[PDB]
Amino acid sequence: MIHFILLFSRQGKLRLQKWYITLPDKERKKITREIVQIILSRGHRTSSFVDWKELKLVYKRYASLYFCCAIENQDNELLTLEIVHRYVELLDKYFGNVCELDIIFNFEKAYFILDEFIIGGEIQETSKKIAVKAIEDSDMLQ
Amino acid sequence: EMRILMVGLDAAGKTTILYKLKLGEIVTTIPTIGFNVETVEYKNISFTVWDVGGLDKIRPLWRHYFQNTQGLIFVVDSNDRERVNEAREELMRMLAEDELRDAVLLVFANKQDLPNAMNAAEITDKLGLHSLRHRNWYIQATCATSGDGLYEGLDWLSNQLRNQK
Amino acid sequence: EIFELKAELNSDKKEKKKEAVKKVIASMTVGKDVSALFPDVVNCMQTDNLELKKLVYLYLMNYAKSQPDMAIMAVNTFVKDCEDPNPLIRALAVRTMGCIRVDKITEYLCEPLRKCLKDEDPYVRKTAAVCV
Amino acid sequence: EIFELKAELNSDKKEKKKEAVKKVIASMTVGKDVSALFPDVVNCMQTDNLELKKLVYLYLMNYAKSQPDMAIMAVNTFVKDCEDPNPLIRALAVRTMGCIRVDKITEYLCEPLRKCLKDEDPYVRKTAAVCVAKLHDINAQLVEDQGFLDTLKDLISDSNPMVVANAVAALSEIAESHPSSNLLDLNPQSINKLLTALNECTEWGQIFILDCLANYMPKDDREAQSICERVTPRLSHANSAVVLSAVKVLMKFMEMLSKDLDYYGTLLKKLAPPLVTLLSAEPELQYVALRNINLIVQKRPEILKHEMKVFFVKYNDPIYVKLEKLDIMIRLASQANIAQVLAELREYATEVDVDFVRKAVRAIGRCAIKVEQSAERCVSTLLDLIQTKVNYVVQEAIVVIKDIFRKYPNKYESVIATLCENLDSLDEPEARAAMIWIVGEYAERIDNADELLESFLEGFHDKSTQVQLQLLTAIVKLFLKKPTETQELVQQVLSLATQDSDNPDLRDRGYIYWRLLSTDPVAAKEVVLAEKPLISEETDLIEPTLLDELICYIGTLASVYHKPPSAFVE
Amino acid sequence: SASAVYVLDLKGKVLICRNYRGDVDMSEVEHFMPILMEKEEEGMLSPILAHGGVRFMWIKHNNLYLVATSKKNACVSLVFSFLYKVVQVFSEYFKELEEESIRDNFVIIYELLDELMDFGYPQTTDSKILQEYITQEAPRPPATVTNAVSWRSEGIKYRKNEVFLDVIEAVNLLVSANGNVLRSEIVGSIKMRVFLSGMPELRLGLNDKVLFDNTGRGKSKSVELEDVKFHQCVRLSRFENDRTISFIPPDGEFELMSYRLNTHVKPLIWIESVIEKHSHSRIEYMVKAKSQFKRRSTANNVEIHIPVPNDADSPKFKTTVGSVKWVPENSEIVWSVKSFPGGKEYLMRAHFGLPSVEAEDKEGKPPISVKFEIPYFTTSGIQVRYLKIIEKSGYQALPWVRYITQNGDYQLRTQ
Amino acid sequence: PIRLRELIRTIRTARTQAEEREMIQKECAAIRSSFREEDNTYRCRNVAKLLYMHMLGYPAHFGQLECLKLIASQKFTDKRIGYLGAMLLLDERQDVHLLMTNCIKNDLNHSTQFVQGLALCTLGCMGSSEMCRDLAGEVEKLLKTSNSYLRKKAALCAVHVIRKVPELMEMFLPATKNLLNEKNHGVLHTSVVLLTEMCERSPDMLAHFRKLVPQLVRILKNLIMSGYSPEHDVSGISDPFLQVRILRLLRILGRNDDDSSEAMNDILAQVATNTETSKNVGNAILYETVLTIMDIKSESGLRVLAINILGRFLLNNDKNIRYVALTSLLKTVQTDHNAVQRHRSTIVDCLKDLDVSIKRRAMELSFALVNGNNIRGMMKELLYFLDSCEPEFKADCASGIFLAAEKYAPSKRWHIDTIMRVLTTAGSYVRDDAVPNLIQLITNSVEMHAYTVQRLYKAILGDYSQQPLVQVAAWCIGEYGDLLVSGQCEEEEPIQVTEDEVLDILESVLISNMSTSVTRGYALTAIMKLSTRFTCTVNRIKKVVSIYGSSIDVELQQRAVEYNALFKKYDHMRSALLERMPVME
Ligand SMILES: Nc1nc2c(ncn2[C@@H]2O[C@H](COP(=O)(O)OP(=O)(O)OP(=O)(O)O)[C@@H](O)[C@H]2O)c(=O)[nH]1
Ligand SMILES: [Mg+2]
Repeated sequence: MIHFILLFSRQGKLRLQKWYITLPDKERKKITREIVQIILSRGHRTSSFVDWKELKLVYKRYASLYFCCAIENQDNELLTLEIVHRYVELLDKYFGNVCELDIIFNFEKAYFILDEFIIGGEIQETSKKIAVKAIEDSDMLQ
Repeated sequence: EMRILMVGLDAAGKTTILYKLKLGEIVTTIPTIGFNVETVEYKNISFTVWDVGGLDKIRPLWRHYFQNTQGLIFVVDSNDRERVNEAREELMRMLAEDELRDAVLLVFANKQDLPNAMNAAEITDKLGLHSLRHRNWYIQATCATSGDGLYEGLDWLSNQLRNQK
Repeated sequence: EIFELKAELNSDKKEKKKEAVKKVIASMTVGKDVSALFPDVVNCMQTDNLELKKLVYLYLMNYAKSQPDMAIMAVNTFVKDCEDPNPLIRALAVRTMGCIRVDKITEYLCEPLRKCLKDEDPYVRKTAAVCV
Repeated sequence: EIFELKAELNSDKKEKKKEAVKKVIASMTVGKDVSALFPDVVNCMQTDNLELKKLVYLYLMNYAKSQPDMAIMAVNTFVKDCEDPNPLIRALAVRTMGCIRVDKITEYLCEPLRKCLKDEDPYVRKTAAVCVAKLHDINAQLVEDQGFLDTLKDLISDSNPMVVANAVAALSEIAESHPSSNLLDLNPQSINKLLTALNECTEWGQIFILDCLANYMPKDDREAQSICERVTPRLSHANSAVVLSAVKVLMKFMEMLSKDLDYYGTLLKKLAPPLVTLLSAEPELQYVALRNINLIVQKRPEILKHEMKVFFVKYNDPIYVKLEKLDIMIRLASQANIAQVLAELREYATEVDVDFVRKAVRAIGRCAIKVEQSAERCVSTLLDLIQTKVNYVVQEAIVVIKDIFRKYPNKYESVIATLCENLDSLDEPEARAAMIWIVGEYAERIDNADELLESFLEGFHDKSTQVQLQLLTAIVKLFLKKPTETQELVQQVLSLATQDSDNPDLRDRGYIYWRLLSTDPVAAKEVVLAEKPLISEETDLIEPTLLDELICYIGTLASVYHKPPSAFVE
Repeated sequence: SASAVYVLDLKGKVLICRNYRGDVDMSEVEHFMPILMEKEEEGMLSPILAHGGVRFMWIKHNNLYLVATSKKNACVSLVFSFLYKVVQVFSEYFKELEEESIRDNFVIIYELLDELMDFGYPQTTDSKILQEYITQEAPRPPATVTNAVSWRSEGIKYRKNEVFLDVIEAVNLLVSANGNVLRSEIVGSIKMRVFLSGMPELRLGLNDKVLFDNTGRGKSKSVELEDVKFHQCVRLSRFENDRTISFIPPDGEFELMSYRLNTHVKPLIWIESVIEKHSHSRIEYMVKAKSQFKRRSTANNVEIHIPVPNDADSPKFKTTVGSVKWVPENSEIVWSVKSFPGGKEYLMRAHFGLPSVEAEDKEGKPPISVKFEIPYFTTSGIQVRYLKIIEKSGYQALPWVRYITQNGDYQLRTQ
Repeated sequence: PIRLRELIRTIRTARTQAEEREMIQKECAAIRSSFREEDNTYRCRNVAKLLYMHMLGYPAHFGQLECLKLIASQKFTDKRIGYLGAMLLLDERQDVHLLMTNCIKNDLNHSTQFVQGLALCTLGCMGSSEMCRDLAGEVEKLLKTSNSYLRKKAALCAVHVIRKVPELMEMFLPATKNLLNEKNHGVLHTSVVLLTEMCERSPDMLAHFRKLVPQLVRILKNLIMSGYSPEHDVSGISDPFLQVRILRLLRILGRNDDDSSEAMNDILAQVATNTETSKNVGNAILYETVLTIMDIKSESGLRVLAINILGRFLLNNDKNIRYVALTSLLKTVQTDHNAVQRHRSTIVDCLKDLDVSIKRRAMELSFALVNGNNIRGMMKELLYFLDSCEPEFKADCASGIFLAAEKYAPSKRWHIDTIMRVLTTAGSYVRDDAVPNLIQLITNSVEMHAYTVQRLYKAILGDYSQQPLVQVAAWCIGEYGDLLVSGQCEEEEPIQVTEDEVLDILESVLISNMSTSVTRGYALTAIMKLSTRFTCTVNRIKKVVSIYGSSIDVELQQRAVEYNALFKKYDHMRSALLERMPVME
């Protein structure tokens, strides 16, 4: 079970937060600032795995913008990386050569790709075509 | 993602099987004087196809795609035993370059519907493809109006492109 | 310097080759010798962009005489682009074919001109009339 | 890329090598590794340009350690440039030679430094005086071998007191670096020469020549008064740093004055308005100023015992000033200023800074401890702050009212009738156990003391050691106060403590309480109900042997930290 | 006693760096901003940070951290006052002090940092004398650099000879929420603009209480100078002797004396207000503003700030005299009265809204601070008596003065 | 009323946060005065700018009324941004989120599957358990339909309402029956996640769901033998997401069954061979395969191949796969304890890795690797590793050495030797909870306290800043000083136990502020203990108690008073109650 989804820049600026566990905003800032401090203070041959507070945390560096999640520590761990890679391909297919400013200016569309890809922490569409087709159909409703 | 050519002698059906690969049609095609280019999204890999015709005046015009060239497909004409020797000498002129070495060979045994054609093995003997050092080559029996053998060449080409799962 | 521009040109992204050919026609605008970049912008011509191909036709017009031997790599693309649903790109290719003054090229340029004479839209017909 | 810059450097045009070395120091500005371009900018150093050679000296300073072997190619150029008509380039080369810390270089750097000591212009003399301390930082015994100490004493014996003041700064540094072998204390005649040097040298020099006075102690009443009469006008200076060192030497020298003479009270009354005025400085100096005020009001509390209105915090003040003004108000809380201080602290729990409010409640508690007169007004104010029912405010006020009850348990028996309802869902174990002590200690005017502990005995086995042990003591005290009601309660807390708990001191006190209850429970009326003495509180006055050492350090890092200097230096 | 003077950006990389002794390594500046965030988020934000045995003395500019590092027991107020003097000199040089001044005017600033300090020792930190041999547009250093009088170089000449005196009042005030004065002190500061010729000497005449007690004229109107802190240029031994302000003036703009006294006169502008803090609805500021001073002076451009709730909405202001701009960026109002005469009362009635849902945290209650400015008026009644120009040439300069009443931190606490 | 992206550019043109908060509060007051006019046109971009403020973390609590109003709107984009604001600004503890019930309920009955998609989306992401009890009758109704866009959302919304109300899962048992042949793999993925959740919750559901094992065996065989799909496909596998979920449902089912575990035998034997260890995805497939093998009661011949797989996973230079192999052998500790023990040199070799996680997992794997035979040689390198650790590893290692020594100690002498070596080399890094455990085991020892407390006194003479060390040592001195100071009532020939520095070391702990005051509680307890254990030097500790009667701590003042009354008044009761404390378990 994915407890949260975090997207933070290299400088530490929060670009996307998501909470699949309802913890309050002071706890949100505490946990978010802690995770931002942890991942930015770790090297480049460290497996992209952190055991942080009963969570086998799954992050990944794709660019200066860093991505972060944490699956429940009883599941497979590499599939969370495949989830993040699939969502990268979702942003690339709906946005088109997805820039940082595409994530900056059009963040709500990335939130909606996340909504039509994962609710509750789990994958709701495994097709890389049906999900982007459905969000382009919902955009076609406008 | 990777680029590719479709060269060979003229009237060998290479643009016919090209527009068979792009749309699934056999459209009316002139003997090609300039070039053609399309893109085929196949096995999630955009096969960017660069046809260069086989007219005599445009055979010396082959080096101006050979800058930044990754692959190769040489479409043979099986039914012409008279012109397959000059197509062989043309292939040996193209393959005698210090710049064309990443370009793997992919032989298309074409026009395989008439009884006068060679199989997918006699063409290799007439070419001597076993004597190809640094050439991942593969012959494949292709036909235009049926489209058979084209996707097998695309499959082997895609196996040459990716080195992943 | 021009190898960087040819490397931008020999890529596969539309926005890279687009800025590449805009830098080409900007060098041609002040009159820089961009004649050496002929046979590679020949390859970056058959595009679905209509704004891009006008720049390419401008280059081919300004360098038809400059490369009389390398210009044979466009006739198939002209007879393809004279077979398009858009009459703007058809009449554009027709008025490109007429201004290219190379006698090695204009032998194969009779029949698609004859077809565009017999087109339905008066735009490409009055273009092909001047191209005659 | 750097070969192009070295080719610009290896040319012969001034404008090419000038842009080359500007690109070098611009790469050094952002910190690019331009250490590889050392031995070729060494060649492009001896120029007639004066703007260019400062950049080169900057490079040599920033890369002296970087090329310890290639740096030998500059000594001839330094001894040439110390022989110039321009004193700016001479003193520039001298202050370059001092900051270059390479022991392979500084052997040949003694005699041109000695010559620039004996120069005519005071600019290069006061530069070379500091360069003597620079070399003594590099090699002390080479300076001792060359005898630069006597020349440093001869620039004390110089005119134009800037050279003298840099000599005093260098001597303070070198004698600090000494083991005090041949200590350089002065006769009072040279000290009066420094007093004549005081009204003339720079405001920075007026600090360092007051720093030599931290190493000298006068021997007479008239000598000390005679030098302090001209130390005294330094307190009316705009810079707080001259004023702070003058305060330091006056605190050092007021232990020589006769208190029965009227000059000592003259020193006392003329010192306090400068100390009040230094609070109007810019606030990073005010932090060290408040730490030094704390150092002074512990040494002499009679100085600021009438100035309370100025130590009130303001809204623009940062945390490191607002927390220290509270401590000064603690150190100056007296009998007559009780109302302003308590109403001021009452308006300090109304803030959003949590630690400031906690420190304010602790300040009200230390006020109730320090004076016995306004302990009751502290109790009333703290109960009205409990009436706010802010969680950390209550979590501090319970402990503070507890510590009021520990010192003064006497007439506070109707106060606990309100404290029974004090948001019993309190969470912090330092104040949960504090409330347990308040209940069990005062378990004769609290009638429902048994049933409230039923909440405290439910989740018993995982709270703390402190909270469980305070429960274990307070229930025994309650049961000794009432044997009828809590008969089951003391037995069940002994069963929870002795048998199932493995908390070792909790186990030991449980078996002790059980063996006491089984051996003679009536004897607990004398054993655990023994008359507690007056609790000797934690008086935070610094030791006067250490405080007099910290009189000798005012304005230092030890003055801030309220530590001995060797406790933190390395 | 700092070994390396540093200036960082707001992120923590080196804008400019200048080592002196090698006691602090150059790589240890990289720990500063992590230690800054580490101590800052726990309330341990101090001007002195530490990394093992290396200290970090710092003051803060708008975009710049003047980091001053030391390892041994540095003289601390030495370091901080030199940081302030570096700020003042660079503000004299670069009137805006930003990263564009550091990363582009880097030719002169390294020379400035080399000249102002050697081995961690400030030697010559005056701006005007440093102008005369450190330029960005070099000869020998002036003798005024080496002189005992190191604030006024000889050779200065003007056509006219004018001495401008600026007596600037600053009323410090902290009135509690009950309506009584907790502290009414006045920090006065005289700033002078002197345009004279050569090496003059100036003796300032003031209506001091202590000096008139030394004279015997202590029954008329005078000022009770509780404390004065002078410039370096004032000969302080003579002032200790007989209250004599004897100084060779510096050239141009300079602050002569910064005096401080306590004043039991009523405050200038009294602010009474009631706040009807209703739950989740609105707020009301029935604020009145009366002036207790005389009916002849008029307070220019006052800005009476009342701190407001942070999430207020639909602002309303039923005013009588003066405009309001609601400033929610600072979460306040600015009740601006341009011409505010003495002896008059101007009412203002504010009305806001308030969201129906509460916030997670509290907001705090900042006091009321106003921004009055009164010309031709001194609340202390301090008056300059004379100013004798002394010159070997001998002439008539023009000692001009104006009286200005401003505020310092004019605070009045809120409910 | 500026645009959202206009506020984005406004905040990105801010450098300083002291100015960026000013730029926040400007447009925030603009939004606030806009919400006083009840405007329903710009409310989309006003709430969007407010959510952009919440995303960077600015006060946006007030703009939840207008989020509910956007959900209570009628246009599609307004409802879209309203449900976005409901998922971002509202949670369980918001206290105002209970008004979404009627609006999501009418939007679960909305005609469009996308508006019902949003009503399922917000309820699945943050639907409270009170909202689960109010909406789960309509969640199953959108599972009683068959719209493949809606069934995938309704299945994971059912997972959510089980997650918040686990006593409401009985009404989805009749709703989940025999939808397990749906061709849409997204719906099939959410259904397999739902079955994995239902099998995780109740054993009563296992018997209904271990019957449909061969159905999903056929599904997984169809997905493994699927050579290629255009969608669902990363690295040549047709939907490996659903493959891992089916293997996980195979992992939790048959874990104590034999019939279903052999019903899944051959597909596991296939996917152990029809995976590919080249990219990340096939290594994930094969690791979930080996987890499914090691968690069911499989054939041990499968486990031979699976331990061959994990021995390959140790060999892979990818730190991903090294983490996976350490987690692998950390999972199969008790299952196949023998064949993991021959990976021991590799497990110890992974301790010298340059990652915190790999050192942590190899440390815990060496901890779980301890048996009754490897206790001698492994603990030497483990304590060498603790000596070569980092201060974050020292608590976990100091606990794990103690936990693996309390189980498999070959000699109680050497047990306490390893414990004392850890207490020296860790000091103030071990947890205080292990201190009564050490106390309990050394009082479970009965024959060696001379060798214990003499070595205790030999170590603690040098140090007292190691706080749990003296937490042990004060109770050790107070209980076994009679074995420490032995036969020394008066002055004899000099033995190193001296009964005057034995008290002075505790007194020096007392005077020193390096004392957590339960140091002082233990120490005064030891002082009162050693008045009967020692008759050698008495009436000097009574001086310490009498001068200690005015100390500043509360309990220590109580302790000094309650001691001093016994030491001055009831000396006949002191030796009566100073028996050793009895041994518990
Ligand atoms: N019977 C038969 N004829 C074929 C087949 N494929 C190609 N041809 C003939 O070969 C001719 C080749 O057409 P193109 O594709 O235009 O020739 P090309 O190989 O591209 O040669 P250029 O256009 O000059 O480059 C076609 O017109 C057909 O008549 C085939 O499969 N069967
Ligand atoms: Mg063709």
